[PDB]
Amino acid sequence: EELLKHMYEMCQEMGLIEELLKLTFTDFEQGYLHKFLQTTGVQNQELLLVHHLQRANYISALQLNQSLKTNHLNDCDRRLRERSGARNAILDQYGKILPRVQRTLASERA
Amino acid sequence: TLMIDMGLFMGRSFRVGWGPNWTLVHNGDKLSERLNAEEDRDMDTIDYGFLPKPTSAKSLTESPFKVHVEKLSLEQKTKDLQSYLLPLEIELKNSTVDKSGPCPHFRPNPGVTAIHDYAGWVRNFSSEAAEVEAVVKQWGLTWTLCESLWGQLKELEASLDEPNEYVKNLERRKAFSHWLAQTAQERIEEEVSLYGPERHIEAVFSYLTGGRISDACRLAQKSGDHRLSLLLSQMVGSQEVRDLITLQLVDWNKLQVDHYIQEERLRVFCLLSGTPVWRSSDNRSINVCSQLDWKRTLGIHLWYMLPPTATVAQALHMYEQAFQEQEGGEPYACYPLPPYLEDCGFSFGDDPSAKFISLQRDVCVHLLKLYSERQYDLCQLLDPSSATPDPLDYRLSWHMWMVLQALNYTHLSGHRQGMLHASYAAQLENVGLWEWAIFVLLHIQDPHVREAAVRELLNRHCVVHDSPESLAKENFLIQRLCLPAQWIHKAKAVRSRRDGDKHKEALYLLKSHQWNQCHKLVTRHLAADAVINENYRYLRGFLGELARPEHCKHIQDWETAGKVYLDYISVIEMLNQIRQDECSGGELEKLHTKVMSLCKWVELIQCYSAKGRLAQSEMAKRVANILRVVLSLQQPP
Amino acid sequence: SHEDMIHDAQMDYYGIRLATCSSDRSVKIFDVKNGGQILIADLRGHDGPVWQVAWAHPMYGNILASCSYDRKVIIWKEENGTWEKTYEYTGHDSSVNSVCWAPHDFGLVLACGSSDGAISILTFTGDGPWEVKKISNAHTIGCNAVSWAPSVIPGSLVDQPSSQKPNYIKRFVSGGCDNLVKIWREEDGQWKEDQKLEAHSDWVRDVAWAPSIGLPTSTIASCSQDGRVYIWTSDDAATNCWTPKLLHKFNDVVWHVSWSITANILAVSGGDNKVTLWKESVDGQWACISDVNK
Amino acid sequence: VSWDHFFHSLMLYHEHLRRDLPNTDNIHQRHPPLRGITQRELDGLIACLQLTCTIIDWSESARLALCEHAQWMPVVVILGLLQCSIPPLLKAELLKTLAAFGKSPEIAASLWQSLEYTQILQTVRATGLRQGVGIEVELNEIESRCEEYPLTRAFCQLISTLVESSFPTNLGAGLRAPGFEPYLQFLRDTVFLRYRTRAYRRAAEKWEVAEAVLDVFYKLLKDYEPQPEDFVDQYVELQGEERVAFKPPGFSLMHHLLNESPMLELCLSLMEEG
Amino acid sequence: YSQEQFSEAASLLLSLMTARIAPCSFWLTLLLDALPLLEQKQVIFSAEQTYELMRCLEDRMAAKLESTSPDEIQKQDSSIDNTKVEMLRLALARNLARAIVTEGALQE
Amino acid sequence: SHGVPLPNWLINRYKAMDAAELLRLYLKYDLLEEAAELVLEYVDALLGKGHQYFGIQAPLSATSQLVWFPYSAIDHLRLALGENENNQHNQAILGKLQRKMDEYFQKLKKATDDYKKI
Repeated sequence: EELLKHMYEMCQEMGLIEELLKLTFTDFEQGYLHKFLQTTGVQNQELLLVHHLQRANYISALQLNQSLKTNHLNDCDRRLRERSGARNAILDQYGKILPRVQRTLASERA
Repeated sequence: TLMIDMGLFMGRSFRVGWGPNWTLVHNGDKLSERLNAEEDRDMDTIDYGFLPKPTSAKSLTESPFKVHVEKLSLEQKTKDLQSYLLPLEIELKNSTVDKSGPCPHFRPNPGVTAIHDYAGWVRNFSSEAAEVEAVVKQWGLTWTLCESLWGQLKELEASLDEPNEYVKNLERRKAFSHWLAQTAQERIEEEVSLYGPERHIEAVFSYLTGGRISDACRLAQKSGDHRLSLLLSQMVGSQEVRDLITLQLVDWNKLQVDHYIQEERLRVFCLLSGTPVWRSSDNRSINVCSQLDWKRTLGIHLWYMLPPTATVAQALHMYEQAFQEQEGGEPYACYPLPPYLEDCGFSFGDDPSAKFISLQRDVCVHLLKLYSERQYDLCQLLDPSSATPDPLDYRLSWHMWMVLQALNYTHLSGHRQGMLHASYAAQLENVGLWEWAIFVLLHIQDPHVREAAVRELLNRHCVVHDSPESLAKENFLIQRLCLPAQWIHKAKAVRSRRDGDKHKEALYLLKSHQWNQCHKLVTRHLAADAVINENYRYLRGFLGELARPEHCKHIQDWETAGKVYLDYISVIEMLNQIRQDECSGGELEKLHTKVMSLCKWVELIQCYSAKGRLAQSEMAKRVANILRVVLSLQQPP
Repeated sequence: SHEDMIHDAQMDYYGIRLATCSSDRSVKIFDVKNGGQILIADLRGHDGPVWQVAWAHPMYGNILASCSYDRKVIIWKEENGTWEKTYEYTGHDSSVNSVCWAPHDFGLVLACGSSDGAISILTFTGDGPWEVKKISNAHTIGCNAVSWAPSVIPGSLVDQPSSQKPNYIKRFVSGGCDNLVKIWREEDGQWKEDQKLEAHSDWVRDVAWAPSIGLPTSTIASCSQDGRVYIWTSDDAATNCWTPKLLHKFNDVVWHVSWSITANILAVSGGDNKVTLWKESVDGQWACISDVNK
Repeated sequence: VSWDHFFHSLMLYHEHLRRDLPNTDNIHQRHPPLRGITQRELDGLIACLQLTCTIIDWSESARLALCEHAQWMPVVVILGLLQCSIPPLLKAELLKTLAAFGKSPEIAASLWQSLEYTQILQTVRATGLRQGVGIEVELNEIESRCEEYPLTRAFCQLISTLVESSFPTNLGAGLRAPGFEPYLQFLRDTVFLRYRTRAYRRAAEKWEVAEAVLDVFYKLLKDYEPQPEDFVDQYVELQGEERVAFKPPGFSLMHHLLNESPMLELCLSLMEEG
Repeated sequence: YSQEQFSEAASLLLSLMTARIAPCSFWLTLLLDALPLLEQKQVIFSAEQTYELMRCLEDRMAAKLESTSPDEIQKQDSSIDNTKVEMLRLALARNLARAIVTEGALQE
Repeated sequence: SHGVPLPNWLINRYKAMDAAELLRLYLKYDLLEEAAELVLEYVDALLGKGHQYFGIQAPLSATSQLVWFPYSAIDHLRLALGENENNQHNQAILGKLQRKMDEYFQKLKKATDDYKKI
């Protein structure tokens, strides 16, 4: 875990993200990544959203999107509002085409 | 036994024994406490038997051989810890430690945000743990009702509030509406499983009772109920709507159509028209009341009987006259009852005798009479058994009167106030939370009897034994309850007076000025022990603390023996100083004067017994030894 | 336990051990730890049937005073775990009905009622004299039930800061088979009747002052054979007219009335084989909240 | 190990088990679970009991010293222990210890009266308990499976010693159940009719069982000396109430032998296998 | 099932359904319980035989609808039961797809 | 425990010290007839003066509720009498004791009324 944390910090500093995303990994590494990035703010939430999509994780991406939208109900930054409206259009576009579980969840009342 | 020989002017009888705070030493039984005979029963049962052992022929052998002792307890819960904990740590901040006198005093604080934190946490817990009780729900009910009548919500703290009387009335009413919105959630969730488009008019009645036009319309549309949906908007239309309905229904009366139309839609019509009771041509009384709550009654009254934007009080006044006698006539509305009582039936009006039979009321209604008028007479307000089935847990009433004081509604007898304090603190006793019963008690202003109640509770709960749990308790009491350790060490002093722990009796009796007793302990035991065993350190500590002139002026004969032994200690110790030294004549002469003085004071005392004889013998032998030593050492080289 | 009927069971102040008086001329003494129990001691030296033994105040230690038929007033001390008689009185001529202790405040003193129609108050110095004061013709006929005034003399309202020492001149009550229940004050160094009461037309059975906890309202239960139960109250020292209230109209001879410590609840012995636990609600008023056979 | 060590061990065992079971004058009741026993605990206890029995047999001084120990009272201790229900190996050990104790005649009398007060086995059939229990039961279940039956013989020797040392002073007058006849019928039927009916992995068992029963009957015969008044009355007017008062156990055992008795038949058997 | 005997449980169920006996409303619960086995990584799964199971399921649900309405009661939970049934068959499809994936990845 | 009827000398000495203790040991060990006598002379001494024989000291002329004695043991033995009935000898003894108690109660009410005049 110390090695993982050091790699995460240093690769964040010198920008080797796309290179890193192109490797074989392990479930523990991704689980620790998710745990670390979950509690580290909104911007890390959208970055890990991108990572979900990069590893084709659309259900989890949508769950994270729901969490972010629920979070952003008291935030009032205008750049954040622009990005969040874009994100809402994004998720409305994506979720309807995905497998049918989220379609049943959409058929369910909210 | 059987008393069957009743003569006249008979003999004597008997009583079981009391135990502390309604504990009972009982040879008999209360509900089901004692057992019958035989160790073996068909349905897998085992029981006792003692009495027939000595006899092969019984003579109604009725003699006790175990008397049990029980303490009355409500419920069996062990999680009520936090339940009692939280509100009490709320008064923690909403009160103040009046340090007046050595015994402090507690007085609450007028903070009304206490109401908000109370009730808000009630919900917070009610959501964090899905294991709350219906009684918890009842107390949240009372929380919300009091908040509505006085407390300030957030929807009008995020919006500027306005002082016009009309603004106040409508704001109280809109808060009341949001309240009902919160309340009727579970009611809707229950009857929603019950009903359907088959029961759709019953759903109409429920939706009207809620004023929940929004989701009513949503349902009607998801079902495609267009006519009904259009009717829905008309429910709170203009007064012209009701003029329409009056003339229209007078027409239907002239038309006799009711005989051909179910009274189901007709009661919908009564609900729309604001007609609670219908008098047909057959004088058929079609009443609107069904399945409701009295809450729902007065809500209907608000929305529909008068302008829905009207005030609280006059609508209440009409509702009360409606379920009361009007002109000697029959009540026509719902008579309020506490929850466990509408569990046993409820009324919709009429026949005031069936109201006279028992039919008590609810206390939030009392809250309402107060909020209206202060000429009202309060003798009945807080009594949780009147609103809950169980007798105990006076949190409700007691936190309630606390809030009443915070809101200046201090308007009733300290008789009953301190009564409730004592009752709930006795509950704290029963559960084992004495250091919070203290918190309860210190809100009375009677220092003497308060000190008393504290004294006997701390005598139940002084733990002289070493314990980190005791550690936490005293940290609480001194640091937080600000109680002087004076009282705690009095507890330890009497407890050691009964149990015998020298380390504590010595200190505490010395502080309590018990000099003759300190004599008959230290001199009798410790003096001999230390002189025999050469462990003089602790002993010299105690003699030094005895030697305090502030003590001495009240002490008698401390000079006689006490500083006597003390000066012997000084002599031996400065001799040891002389031993670590090699040449000090101006100290040898001090020792020589001291020994000459002491050689004539050694024998005046001691020999109270053979033990005193031993003490005197050892004292004289040691003083002679020290005298010969100093005389030998003070010789020229 | 004993092998007979039970007269009076008395708990220690610790609430860990029992004195228990019986007609067996014996008192059993049991420590109670765990499910089992231990008769740490039984004590004998008693006559008649045993009436009652009472703990003196804990500020002095382990002290029990027992009243016996056959004219025997037994005064036991505990020491070294051993319970020893420090005094006896006889010179009374009819059975001493009951003996009752005062709190630490007034000291080591026991009131004692006699079936002689008389009283004796016994001060004890604590280590010294047994100061005896006989009240002859205390009642015209035998004395049934008596009651101290609980702890300190009047003055218990909002007072000056703590650690005060008021005056200590006593009060009490007693009702007897003279049909009369009277109340007394320590007047002129004598003890003169504050009041006399003839409401129960019959012989008085038991009296019970609430060991009141924080109420200026002095309240005292009174039971006789009449079937009427009178709680007599005075909300303050200015209430010179005691007020009777029917707790309940039973129909039997009601024998015992006994609040416990906090006085919240009263145990009632009547001609019903059952003792009834009544209580004032938070709104007052007598609620028979329990019933127990002996 | 010492008298002190073994005795505090036993007293703590017993106090624990009396918290795990009801108080005295009982056998069983719902209570907290008992103490856990290791096979090592079993080995140590049984061995130490063998030692103690050997010592108390060979030394009367140790026996009297043990019976006199006012701070141990193994009498009441073992009373509670046999009132306890347990793998009856140790209950049997208790019994054989009491047998070795009874060698003192007044100790024997104390044991006799104590056991009659206790009614370990079945004496009074008045209800108020689970009656009809004891060695009968465990014989039904366990000894049968083992094919080894030592408790039966040990308790036989128990009554043998009890009767030979202590003699009846009383047995019941409306206070107890007078007469050994209960355990008489017990032993004759349950054992003396049933000893031959047993399964044995080793044949040697039958011999020593039969000896354990025969010797007992011999002490019965040897001790019972008839009298002319043995023939007088069976119903006695308790306050003008003719009540059944069963004949001398001797009287009865003779007359049974004097007519056809299965004792005759088993005596025969004995002879043929001899 | 109760002792989680996956192999012979599934084999018995296959044999029983190939026997083609009992009313449809109960083959509902039949495959409802067959679910977690279908979930578990098993190679004996013959997806084609599973699919005569499902095509008979289609046949039977069509026949059930023709013979009667699945829900004659109008309540908040009737549509819940229905949409639950469609979700069930959707789960059938998705789980079968996963099983086919695992079978292929094991055919390597 | 060894079946010994109580010796007369012990009877007289230990009664002349005390008797009700003997009474409840009659009870405990079936000494029922003898208890019945003990009761008979109890009542007779109530009528006269035999407390000396009982180890009792109160002067006796008659009986009243203000004079203590084990009415409890009395009534428990009445219980034993009621329970131990299967035979008419017992019924005769009963009727006798009943008669005794009736004469007792009648003169007892006489003296009780006399005291009520006080």
